[PDB]
Amino acid sequence: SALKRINKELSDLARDPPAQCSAGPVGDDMFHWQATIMGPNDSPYQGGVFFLTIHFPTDYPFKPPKVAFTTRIYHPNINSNGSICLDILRSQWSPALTISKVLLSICSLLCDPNPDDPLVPEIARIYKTDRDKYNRISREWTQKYAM
Amino acid sequence: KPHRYRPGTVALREIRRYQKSTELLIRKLPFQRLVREIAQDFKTDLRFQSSAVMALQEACEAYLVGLFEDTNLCAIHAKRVTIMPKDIQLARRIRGERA
Amino acid sequence: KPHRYRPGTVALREIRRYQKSTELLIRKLPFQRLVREIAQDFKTDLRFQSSAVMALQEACEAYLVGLFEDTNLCAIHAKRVTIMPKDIQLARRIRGERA
Amino acid sequence: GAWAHSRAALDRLEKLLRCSRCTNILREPVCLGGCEHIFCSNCVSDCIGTGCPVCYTPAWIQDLKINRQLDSMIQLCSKLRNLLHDN
Amino acid sequence: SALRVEEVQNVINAMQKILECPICLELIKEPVSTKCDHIFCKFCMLKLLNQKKGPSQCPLCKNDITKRSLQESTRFSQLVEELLKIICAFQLDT
Amino acid sequence: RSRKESYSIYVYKVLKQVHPDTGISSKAMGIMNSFVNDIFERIAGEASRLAHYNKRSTITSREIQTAVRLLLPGELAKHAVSEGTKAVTKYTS
Amino acid sequence: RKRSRKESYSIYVYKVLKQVHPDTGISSKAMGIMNSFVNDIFERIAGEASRLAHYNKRSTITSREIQTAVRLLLPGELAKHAVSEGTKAVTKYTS
Amino acid sequence: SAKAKTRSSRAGLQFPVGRVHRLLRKGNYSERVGAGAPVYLAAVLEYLTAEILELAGNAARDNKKTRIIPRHLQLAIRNDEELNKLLGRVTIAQGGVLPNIQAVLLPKKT
Amino acid sequence: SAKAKTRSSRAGLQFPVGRVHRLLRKGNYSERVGAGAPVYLAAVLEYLTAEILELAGNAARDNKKTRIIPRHLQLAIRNDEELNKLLGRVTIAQGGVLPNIQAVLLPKK
Amino acid sequence: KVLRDNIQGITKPAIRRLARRGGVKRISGLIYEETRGVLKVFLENVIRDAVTYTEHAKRKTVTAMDVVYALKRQGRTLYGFGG
Amino acid sequence: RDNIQGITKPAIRRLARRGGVKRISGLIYEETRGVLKVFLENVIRDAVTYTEHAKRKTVTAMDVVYALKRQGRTLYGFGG
DNA sequence: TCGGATGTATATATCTGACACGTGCCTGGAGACTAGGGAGTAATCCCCTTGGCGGTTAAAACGCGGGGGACAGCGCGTACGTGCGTTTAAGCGGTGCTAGAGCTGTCTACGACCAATTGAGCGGCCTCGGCACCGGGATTCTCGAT
DNA sequence: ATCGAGAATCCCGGTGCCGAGGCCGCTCAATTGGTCGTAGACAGCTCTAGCACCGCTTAAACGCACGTACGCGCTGTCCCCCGCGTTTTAACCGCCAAGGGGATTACTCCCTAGTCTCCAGGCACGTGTCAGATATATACATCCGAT
Ligand SMILES: [Zn+2]
Ligand SMILES: [Zn+2]
Ligand SMILES: [Zn+2]
Repeated sequence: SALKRINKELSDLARDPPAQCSAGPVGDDMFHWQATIMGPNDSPYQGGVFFLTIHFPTDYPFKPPKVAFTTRIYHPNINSNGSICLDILRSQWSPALTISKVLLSICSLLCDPNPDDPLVPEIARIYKTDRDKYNRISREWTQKYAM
Repeated sequence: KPHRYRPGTVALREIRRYQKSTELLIRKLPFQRLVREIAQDFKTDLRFQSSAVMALQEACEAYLVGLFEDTNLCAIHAKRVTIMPKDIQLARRIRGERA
Repeated sequence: KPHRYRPGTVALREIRRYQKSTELLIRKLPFQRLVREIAQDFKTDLRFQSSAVMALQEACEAYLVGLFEDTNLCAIHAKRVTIMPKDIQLARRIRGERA
Repeated sequence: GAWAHSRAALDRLEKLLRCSRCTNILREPVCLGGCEHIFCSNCVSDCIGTGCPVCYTPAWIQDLKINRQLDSMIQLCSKLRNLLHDN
Repeated sequence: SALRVEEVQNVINAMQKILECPICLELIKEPVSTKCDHIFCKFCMLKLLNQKKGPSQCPLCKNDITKRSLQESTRFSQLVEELLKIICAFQLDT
Repeated sequence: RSRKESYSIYVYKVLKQVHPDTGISSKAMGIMNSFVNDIFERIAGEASRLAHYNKRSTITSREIQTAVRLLLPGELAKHAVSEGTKAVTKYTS
Repeated sequence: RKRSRKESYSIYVYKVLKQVHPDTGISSKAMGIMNSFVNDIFERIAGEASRLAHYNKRSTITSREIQTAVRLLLPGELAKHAVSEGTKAVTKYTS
Repeated sequence: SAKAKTRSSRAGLQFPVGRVHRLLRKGNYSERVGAGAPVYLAAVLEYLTAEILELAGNAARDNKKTRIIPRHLQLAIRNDEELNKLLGRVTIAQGGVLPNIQAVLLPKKT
Repeated sequence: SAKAKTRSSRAGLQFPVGRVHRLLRKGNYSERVGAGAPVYLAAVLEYLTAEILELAGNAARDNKKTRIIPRHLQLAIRNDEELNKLLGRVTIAQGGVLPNIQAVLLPKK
Repeated sequence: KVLRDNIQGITKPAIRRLARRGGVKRISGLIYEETRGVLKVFLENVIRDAVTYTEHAKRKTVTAMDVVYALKRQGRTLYGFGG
Repeated sequence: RDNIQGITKPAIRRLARRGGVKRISGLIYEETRGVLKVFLENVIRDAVTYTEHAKRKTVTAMDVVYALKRQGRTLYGFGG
């Protein structure tokens, strides 16, 4: 039934466009997903057209889906494989959420970076020490992989 | 060569069979004889209602089944799969039936 | 070199010491604080007689001592001398405190 | 005509949205838990000690939380009613 | 003119979003409330409850959901069929 | 002959309200009789010890209510008290 | 105002003590335990005899009911000796 | 409730209220039996019977039988949690047991 | 035996027979209380008390102490067999516990 | 009419079936004698009490209610045979 | 808050010694605190129920004794 | 991976007895009334519970070195599971007998109830001896050295 | 094997304190005497169910052979509790102060026991019929050897 849920989700996302982000399948295979987001200004990640690959379990929305970013992004958590240590995406996933919910939630997590649980050492360390140069380095990487 | 199931498969088949059903598992007449033998040592010339013997057999079978569950947990605790006399004795001691 | 008893001798000395005496083994004030904390979650603004707190501590210490005896038997059953979390869990299951 | 079908259709909704005491457009609806009954917050905050005045079911919760979903259906209905009157 | 009924469809678009399951995202099939007054379909609930051996967690706000704890509301079921009727008259008369 | 008392007719009534089609076998009816009798003894017995501890001499309703809070486990307790309170309120008025 | 009186089996246990050990005293905390023990045993026997008289549709707790309650409540050798003492006391009382 | 009808009906219950009153009087539980206790106790008993019968009916419908038998009662009581803790020591006649095999004994999956 | 005295001494015990009679009446155990029940019950209670006090007095003499304390009651109850079976669940406050070290834990040559 | 070695009438296959319902997969050869001894002790305790109720009513027939009362007082409450 | 931590590591070890335990794994201590808390909750829960029923505000020794009795942990020495 | 052999779930006719329902009646439940005592309410008092210093010091917390126990791996030889042919007795049905459970009637000896009364038992005071404590000395396990 | 140093434990004598055992005054619960309704003992009768027996069918118990999964012992490794010395935190104790509320007394009234009359709620009993057990026959899932 996760397939039927995502069909209505596509229909709901069709009848209601979200704020500067889009989604779609990976072709004609439904259990994977390709999406794009655009950079928010309340974050060091503006201007970066960010691809999101998403894999779903069979009992959506019971077990949580998983995501990956195809960009090497100067983020304290999002590694080179684009995976994010997100408790609401692995361990705290409530079956009432939907894809647009997590998309704006990660946009917020992009808006406010979290250096508490890191997966890449240098990004999070430079984040937790200096904000000006972190902003400088974050913006530079986003221009390279999006413009 | 004729067909033979490996040791242990039929045991699992029987577990599923007897946990699914509810019929009494001790033969009626031999159990009835045992009850009467024990009673004669307390008071001679007793008679039993037929329902009294059945009530005794229901209670006895339920007690032994419950005891075998606890015994199995003690065997698994010692990294064995075969229940042994020392497993029963430990279960009864902790239950408080023999202090 | 200074004197050192081998590991295990002092443990046996303490067993003999505490099985010989009867004084309470939990500190009075920390246990009293625990009782009051639990009670506030059931009903606010409760008071306790001093003898009521004493009765709770006597019962609690007697229960834990009895539980540790059963736990020791489970450890020895597995050919160990060190009690472990899985030993306590087995004892409580067979006693019927957690089904 | 003049959306007379809508008025009949709309009124059928509000006959389902009546206080079991106030019998009117129920404002700040609240259910005190333990039964199916919903009332107006004014007319039950007094009767919390005696329970539900229809079921006789005792009150289950001390406070009176206001159900947002039942809040939404009322304010939307008024806007729907106002728009359907073309004002 | 501007076909101001789009606001009417804006109103009806708001209708389902209060009267939709937050789990299986269908029309409320058979409503069931909770202590926290959250509404579901009692199939997505029993599909949520049987796989947990013990107290569960509310999908929206709170903790401690149990089969006994919930109760058959049947306050929105008749609301749901009303909403379809509200939509149905629209296409006939517009 | 001799006359016996039982909850047979009443248990069957409660059944036809929660499951209007399913019957109940004879042996199952015997088990329900024993269950009802057993729970009656527990609640009544616990209420009697309350009256004796508090030096009262009357099993009022609230004595039954405290006994129900003691015997039944957590979630069952919250429901049986509500059901009983509702019945007394409807009976009085 | 004067404090209400609280009954107890203190003096009777003390009499029984001085019969068995004519020189050994007993401390107050030990006295509370013996007092509580008598109360608990009285409750067990009495409650069992009540349940037992109600099974047979009787309305009287005779002495025979107490005898059967003792037989049901105590281990082997204790039951045998306690029944003997009870029967002795009742026959000495009535004669 | 103004009605001068049978006390069972006047309370809305199904269990008898006069009979419970008598059993509480003639039973030597106390000297005085208040007029509120039988209604309350009859209500509690009726509620518990409804619980067990509902669960048992579900199990019998699962096995495609339209008639509750002792096996269904055993299934209903043990699968639930609070009802199991209330009847922990009781043994239902003709009840069977709960089907479960310890995980260590199952064949060696790869 | 016929006499006009206290029912206790007439029965030859060391316990009240009147007090036990009143407790059996005002306890809701039954409607009527036979005239022979309190004597039987007082005798049984006295016998049990005598047993425990004899054993406890022995245990106190063993420790060279001339006055029973709770510790000695606990020893006399656990060491015996029938008494420990009768008071299996009871907990004696300030009672300690029997000295018992498992054999496997003991040192070895 | 005396009786002899009736407990041996509880056969090895019968004990095997009880263990199977308890979820036991493999059984040591020594279990059977241990189980017979355990079973006999249980019956003695119950029958002793049952007969004690029969004697009190001055009857010669042990009824089902007698057995039910004995099991109940041992904390092994039994449903299904009255009471 | 956090008053369960007052049952310190040496206190739990002393109780184990009285029970005849010679060697103790490091994880026992946290396990013991959890089991103890469950036991207290049950007794105190019953004790307060007696207190409320008597319309008192002080939990008496008799409240605790009655609560322990109905759970089959009969306690001698505090009345009853 | 793969085709056998085997046990299991499923579908269909059919036949029986257990279940659900109608009836007569009778005994227990409901209704009206009276009286008495148990419980609710008000006021008070003084017992004991909470709260707070401040000084001592027993006990908890921390760190460290190491040695003994937990645990995994291997192997060997016996105990036990599976299958089969044979022997035993359980199960069933039917029949006959009567021991004893169960119920009714009658009659009286036993226990409840009540008023007078008087001594056993409880509250309070007090004192001396049993026990706690401490200091010194004898001895007795324990460990490492051979 | 042993023996010697080092801690630990048991024994003994002197001192001091406070709680157990006994005495006394006094209230109130146990005892005595008489009366009276009825629970229970006992004889008699009925007839339900328990016991004994016998013959037949076949399901289950049993004794035996065989092969293999596993219980048990040995070895080796490493890591994690134990013993111990040092420092730091907070329990314990002796004391004082305030006032909450547990316990008690007096009063009043309304709630429940007891009684009588009346009638319908529920139970034993009898009867019809369909839910489920049975028996046959299939499809299908699973185990195991050999690839
Ligand atoms: Zn309501
Ligand atoms: Zn209202
Ligand atoms: Zn849903």
